[PDB]
Amino acid sequence: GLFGAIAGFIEGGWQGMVDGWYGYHHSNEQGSGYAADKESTQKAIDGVTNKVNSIIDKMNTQFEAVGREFNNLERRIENLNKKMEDGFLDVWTYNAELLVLMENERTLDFHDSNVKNLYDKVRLQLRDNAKELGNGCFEFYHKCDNECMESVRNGTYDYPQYSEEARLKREEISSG
Amino acid sequence: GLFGAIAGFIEGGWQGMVDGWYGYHHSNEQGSGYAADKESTQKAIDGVTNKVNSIIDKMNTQFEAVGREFNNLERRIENLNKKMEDGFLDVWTYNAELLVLMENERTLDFHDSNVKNLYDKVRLQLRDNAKELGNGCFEFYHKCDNECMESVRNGTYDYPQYSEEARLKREEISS
Amino acid sequence: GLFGAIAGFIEGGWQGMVDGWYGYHHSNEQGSGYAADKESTQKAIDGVTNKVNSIIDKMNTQFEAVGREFNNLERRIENLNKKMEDGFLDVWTYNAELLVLMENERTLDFHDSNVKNLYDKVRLQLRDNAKELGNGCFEFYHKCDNECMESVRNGTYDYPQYSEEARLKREEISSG
Amino acid sequence: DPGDQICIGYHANNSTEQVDTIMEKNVTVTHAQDILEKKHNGKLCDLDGVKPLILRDCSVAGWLLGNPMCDEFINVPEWSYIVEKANPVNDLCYPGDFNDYEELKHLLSRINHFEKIQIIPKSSWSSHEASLGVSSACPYQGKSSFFRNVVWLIKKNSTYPTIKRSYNNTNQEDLLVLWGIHHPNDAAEQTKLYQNPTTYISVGTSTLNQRLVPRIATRSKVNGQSGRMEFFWTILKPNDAINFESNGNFIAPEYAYKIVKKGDSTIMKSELEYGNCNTKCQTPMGAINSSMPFHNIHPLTIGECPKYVKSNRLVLATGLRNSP
Amino acid sequence: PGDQICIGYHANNSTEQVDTIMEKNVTVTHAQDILEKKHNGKLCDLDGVKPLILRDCSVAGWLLGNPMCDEFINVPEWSYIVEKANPVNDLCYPGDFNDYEELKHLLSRINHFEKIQIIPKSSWSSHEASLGVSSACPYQGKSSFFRNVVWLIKKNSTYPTIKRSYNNTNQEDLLVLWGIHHPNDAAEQTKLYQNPTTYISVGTSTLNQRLVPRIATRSKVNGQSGRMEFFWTILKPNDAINFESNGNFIAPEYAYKIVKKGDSTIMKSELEYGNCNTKCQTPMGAINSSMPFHNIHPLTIGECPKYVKSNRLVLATGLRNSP
Amino acid sequence: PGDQICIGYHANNSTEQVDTIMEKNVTVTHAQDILEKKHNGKLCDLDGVKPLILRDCSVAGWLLGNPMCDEFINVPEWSYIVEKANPVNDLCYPGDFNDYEELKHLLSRINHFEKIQIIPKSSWSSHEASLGVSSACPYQGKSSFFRNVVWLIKKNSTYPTIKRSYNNTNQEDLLVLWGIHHPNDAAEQTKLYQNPTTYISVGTSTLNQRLVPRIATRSKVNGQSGRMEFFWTILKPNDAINFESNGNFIAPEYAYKIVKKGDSTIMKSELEYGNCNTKCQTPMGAINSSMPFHNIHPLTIGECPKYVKSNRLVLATGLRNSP
Ligand SMILES: *[C@@H]1O[C@H](CO)[C@@H](O[C@@H]2O[C@H](CO)[C@@H](O)[C@H](O)[C@H]2NC(C)=O)[C@H](O)[C@H]1NC(C)=O
Ligand SMILES: *[C@@H]1O[C@H](CO)[C@@H](O[C@@H]2O[C@H](CO)[C@@H](O)[C@H](O)[C@H]2NC(C)=O)[C@H](O)[C@H]1NC(C)=O
Ligand SMILES: *[C@@H]1O[C@H](CO)[C@@H](O[C@@H]2O[C@H](CO)[C@@H](O)[C@H](O)[C@H]2NC(C)=O)[C@H](O)[C@H]1NC(C)=O
Ligand SMILES: *[C@@H]1O[C@H](CO)[C@@H](O)[C@H](O)[C@H]1NC(C)=O
Ligand SMILES: *[C@@H]1O[C@H](CO)[C@@H](O)[C@H](O)[C@H]1NC(C)=O
Ligand SMILES: *[C@@H]1O[C@H](CO)[C@@H](O)[C@H](O)[C@H]1NC(C)=O
Repeated sequence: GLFGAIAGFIEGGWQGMVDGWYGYHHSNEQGSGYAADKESTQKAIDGVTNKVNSIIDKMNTQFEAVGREFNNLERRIENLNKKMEDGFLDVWTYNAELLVLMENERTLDFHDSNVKNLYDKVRLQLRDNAKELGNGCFEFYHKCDNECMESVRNGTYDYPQYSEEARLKREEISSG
Repeated sequence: GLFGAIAGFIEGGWQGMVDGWYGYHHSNEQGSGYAADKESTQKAIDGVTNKVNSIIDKMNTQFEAVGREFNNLERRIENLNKKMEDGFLDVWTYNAELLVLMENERTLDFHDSNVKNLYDKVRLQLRDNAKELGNGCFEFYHKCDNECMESVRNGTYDYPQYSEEARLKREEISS
Repeated sequence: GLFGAIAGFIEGGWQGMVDGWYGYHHSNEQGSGYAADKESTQKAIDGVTNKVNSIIDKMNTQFEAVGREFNNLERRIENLNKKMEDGFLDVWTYNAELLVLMENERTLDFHDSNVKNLYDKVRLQLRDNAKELGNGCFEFYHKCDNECMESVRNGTYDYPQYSEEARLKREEISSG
Repeated sequence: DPGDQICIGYHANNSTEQVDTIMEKNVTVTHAQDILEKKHNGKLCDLDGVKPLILRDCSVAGWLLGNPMCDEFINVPEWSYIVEKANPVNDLCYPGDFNDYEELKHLLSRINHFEKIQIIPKSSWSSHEASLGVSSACPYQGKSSFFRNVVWLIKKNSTYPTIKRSYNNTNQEDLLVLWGIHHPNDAAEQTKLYQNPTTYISVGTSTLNQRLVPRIATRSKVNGQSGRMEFFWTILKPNDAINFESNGNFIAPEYAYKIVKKGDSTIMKSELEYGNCNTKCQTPMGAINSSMPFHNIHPLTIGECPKYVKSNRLVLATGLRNSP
Repeated sequence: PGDQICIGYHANNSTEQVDTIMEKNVTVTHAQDILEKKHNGKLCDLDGVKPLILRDCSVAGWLLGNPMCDEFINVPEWSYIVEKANPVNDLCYPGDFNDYEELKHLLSRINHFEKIQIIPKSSWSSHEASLGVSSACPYQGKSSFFRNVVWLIKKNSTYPTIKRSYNNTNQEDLLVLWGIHHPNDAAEQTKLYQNPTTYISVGTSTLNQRLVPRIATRSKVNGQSGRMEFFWTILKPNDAINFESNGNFIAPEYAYKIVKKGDSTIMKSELEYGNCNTKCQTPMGAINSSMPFHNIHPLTIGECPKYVKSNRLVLATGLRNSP
Repeated sequence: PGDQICIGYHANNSTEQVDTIMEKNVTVTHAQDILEKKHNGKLCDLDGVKPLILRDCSVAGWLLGNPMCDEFINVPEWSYIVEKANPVNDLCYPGDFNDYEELKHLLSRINHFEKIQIIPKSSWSSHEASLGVSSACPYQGKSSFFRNVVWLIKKNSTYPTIKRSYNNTNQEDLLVLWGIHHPNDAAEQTKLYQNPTTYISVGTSTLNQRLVPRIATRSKVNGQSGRMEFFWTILKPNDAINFESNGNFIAPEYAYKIVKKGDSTIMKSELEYGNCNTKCQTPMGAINSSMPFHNIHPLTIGECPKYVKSNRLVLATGLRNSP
């Protein structure tokens, strides 16, 4: 994908996460589990719903064919009528098909972007208090209980609260 | 936004920056202040202007309605004429409205991308000589005066010139 | 570009890389050289080919003008015919030109995204075993022979094999 | 020791729904929305409770002129749309032409109900023979007959006096008036039927100023007849009158049609007939009951319908690329 | 605490909104409206050239010379023609105008006529040329008739066979108009033209016409059960038109030389002159705008923006504005 | 200094440029032109089938057999027809061709005629069949006439009533042509046809025609004040056409059996045969291309690219090429 998250540095999706499009999997001393990110999921839902409705509403004023009849000495205007109606039908079929193709591409890339942005949100919260594993996961340099995990998920992680413990752990690792 | 910068990890815009779309806010011993990024702002201006002109010019040869009249025994061709003209009007109204929607989305995402690219420009200039604060700001590990700030802004920051001071500061912090 | 790689933090392209759109340049004790990344280049080739074919096929059902003639007392329908055919020709010319413009922009940004994604693939393989120089290059903290370089290029770089050597080098540099 | 971990990920399921993009076809996604209706019931139904007028083996001309094989439609109730076959066998039983026929059908597309009214009684022709104008080309129950809404007048006692008749539209609705002219086979037939050799039919309203003259020619037999009937029509407005004058070949009106309800109708071409159903959207191939915004059944529809496209498939991606 | 540099973006107090596919009413720092929605509600000159505003007269009433249309006996060059939806001054004597819509279409490509007398009204020495008036065509309370044609009547109980020719010696095309009278009964036919069985033959290099009067009883329109049926042709340079008739002839007197051709139109509007000038005119009013689109009316003339049915068209130029 | 690996992208010396919404003339490493802009400027055979190039003859001059159109007395199967804008050999004797454009439309779906004699010129025993010639239709300096119809003249001061029939016993549709002569005056009517009051009646299963000559004085065209008015019909298999006339009859001799129907067209072009072959033809020349688009001419026939009014259509395939 354009944003390198879905099927990128995050190789695959989670069948275990059913209540959302994007989210987290945490693992600490108290256990492990999935938790869908409500805010990004709802923003994506709103975006996709508005997209579908906008496509449908932009096809509100498409050409509607009308039956007209002509006699045997009106072949020129009968052919003109046929070509006019067929032409408009082809134009609007092209519009529908092309819009669906283009917006499908944009929708897939939109999900990719949302995943990447959620990952970067967590990354910029944690900074050097955690290590980037390269697969979508962060390995904390400090103990991160369920309340810590929730502070990460809702965007209220307190870096200075754990910075000293993380520094001690980082120095221990770097010193071998 | 698609690129996560505008209204993303950079929470809000700056009312104090008036002379450009994107730029920097610096703070050192000599004071603090705003400075618009000349190059990226001019690039965005050129892009948006070309976009508007391209849309308008692509609407240069659109359908122009013509008045035609028919008598009471020409109702079929009168209806054909009306449907033809209305059809082309609907086609071009759709073209205009849809192009405006799609390119507005692309324009907002374009600004987002420009902000993100400027941020990454600064980030990849500074590397480990500064610490990423996570809100769009970098905290230098070395003293960075107004000329240093300008070297960052114009893309001529000299990493090896300050790398040793930054390394000492990082070692002091790690201890 | 939208993704900041092409003509961004990677200032320019490589005339020396001829067998691919994207790739690597390595330099170690055994020498230096270019190597095109087959996977990303082939993926981009497939994408661009499908795009060209999709555009052409979406212009498969465009309006075809037909010659019709009218006498001197059929000027109204003659004008209707002319305006209808010109209208459809203008509609399809607009469709072609606009689609070409939009998809050209998307193609350039697609190449940009592919370059950035390849860079991030290498970056997330290496992690702190190499130093990010900021110009598209990584400087290893450990010795990386041709087998190591090829493991980086094919996506099988084994971080734990070099992690201790890299840590020793990083500690030596940070300590002075 | 390995520290605690938090991972960022995305949804996956066992969906096999696929979508297309410009650069990639058949992309499996976790969620998608089909927006193209492709199914119909294959029946002609009532339109919001209003039954259509299904002409079966009769054409619009056979109905309006009263082809004696079209007695099923002598008095039809209000309709929602009209259904006509591609080539109805009961048309102009006596061969000929219907002037401005397609313009009349176009007018019909905006009419929902006629009320037939007698404007000139068949029994009011005291100086002409009014009950001999029948032909084997228009059989009814084995007998020679003729279009029921017009009267083929014939000379009486070797004389055809000049007809001067008027009808004033004292109704409040527009009136569809039909009449005709007989083009005979030769001058001998002209004398035999109408006595007078040089004839005309003048017709006048506030807007119509017509004078028809018979065209004698040698023609191929159609339905056994070499003569021709050519029919003409007009819309007589309220308080306007129509005046006929003729010294021969006059196919006079008897019944006209009051336009009692105007509305959105259409003449649908279909070989189907009544399906004893109700629908909100009707096509010549069948009715549509759908919430889809698009359909590909048939471009000519009537009612509250989705938008027609020629596509065989239209699927919007809503979810993300599904991991196998 | 070390020195800091921050990356940020512009924000202001703009309330301009744009729409996208995924989000409506997005506030942006800068936007550009591209839809013109205003007009002056007047009919103006088009780049200094005044339109022909027919007021209560139709095109037929003008060209035939309906005596209630004397305002247009000699019109100067025009930029476009304005006709009401239902002009009251049309065919004062009821009837039909043959190929009328084709003639109006031709008029849409003409900017100026020069009236020329092709057959002097005083040149009818064997027929009565000043008795063809009707109460259906009043002028100041007097019975009158279309001014550009002559309703010829028998003279001393005789209507000799008319044979008249006009050769177009001008360098421009000539619009020639004539007509035929369809009377009520044979008595009126005899009273007006003496001859009971009449015709009008008209010939050019391309026209080969023979009209026959239709004597019949019709509903009264403007008090008349008779009808006038009018015909026209374009007589090309060096071609001649020949008329022959023994009755019911509505003869030409004045024809119209086509002296200037160009891109024009017949605009349907109830408005009248507004004493203004513009570069773009619509039936509802003139447009003075630099915007590329407008939604006033699809039928325009001049240097105009492109018409769309949109109620709003705003392009985003700035960024999403932070509250 | 440690070992290094760098990520980069292709560059070359390509100068190919593409356009985008935000930037024009973007140099790319690879691009694909999709617009064909060249043609050979010739009219060629269409997949081995030679077109019918009428040169100085019109469709009417061909079908009626204008004696200046003997090149087309018997044409083989064609792929498309080429007619000039204003062919000089049209109706040599002036007049009209009824429903001419509807006939040309029918011709657009026909690829081959077989001429058939339906009424032998030598079968006119009671009329003069070899005197109907005019100086308006010269052939080799002598007065002549359309070859596929016969201008019948009275014989020994008599014109007996013609009653002739042709039954289409073929399996194909038959294009049948006939006409009527509108003379200049009654003296000419008597001179040519004796009978003063004449008619032509024509009947098939669908056709019910009765023509009456219009005698009038008209402008001379090709030296003639009279006119010829031509009519046509499609006679279906097993149907018959019946003619009856006591004067002014321009009788059929040859009709056209429709032996092959298919996709054809009447192309307007001043060019003539170029002794070439092609897969795609335009009025300006042939196209030999694999491009999906072309901008040569909208009216094409064959396996052609799609026409657009564009002057340039280049798709980007490679990346932005660094200078
Ligand atoms: C038909 O009859 C009605 C009355 O039964 C006539 O009504 C008149 O209509 C004219 C307009 O055409 C009016 O000027 C009169 O004032 C009406 N009079 C009345 C008493 O209603 C009507 O004229 C008749 N139609 C025709 C064609 O003569
Ligand atoms: C109308 O009058 C003009 C003369 O002004 C006629 O033009 C002549 O036409 C003949 C051809 O028949 C030429 O040989 C002459 O040279 C023309 N004369 C001039 C002065 O150019 C024209 O024929 C007349 N039209 C009709 C229908 O009789
Ligand atoms: C033209 O001639 C053919 C052949 O003689 C006629 O075809 C016959 O038509 C009748 C019915 O009308 C059939 O019973 C015969 O079997 C047909 N014969 C053949 C050989 O097909 C045809 O009727 C004639 N057309 C006209 C108008 O008289
Ligand atoms: C996509 O899948 C369908 C079957 O669901 C198949 O018919 C079609 O050929 C496929 N298209 C491509 C491009 O593989
Ligand atoms: C692009 O280049 C062409 C020459 O190939 C030039 O004519 C044109 O003006 C250029 N367009 C722009 C926008 O500079
Ligand atoms: C024209 O087409 C023929 C057959 O496809 C081919 O041999 C020839 O090379 C083509 N001409 C050109 C100029 O490509």
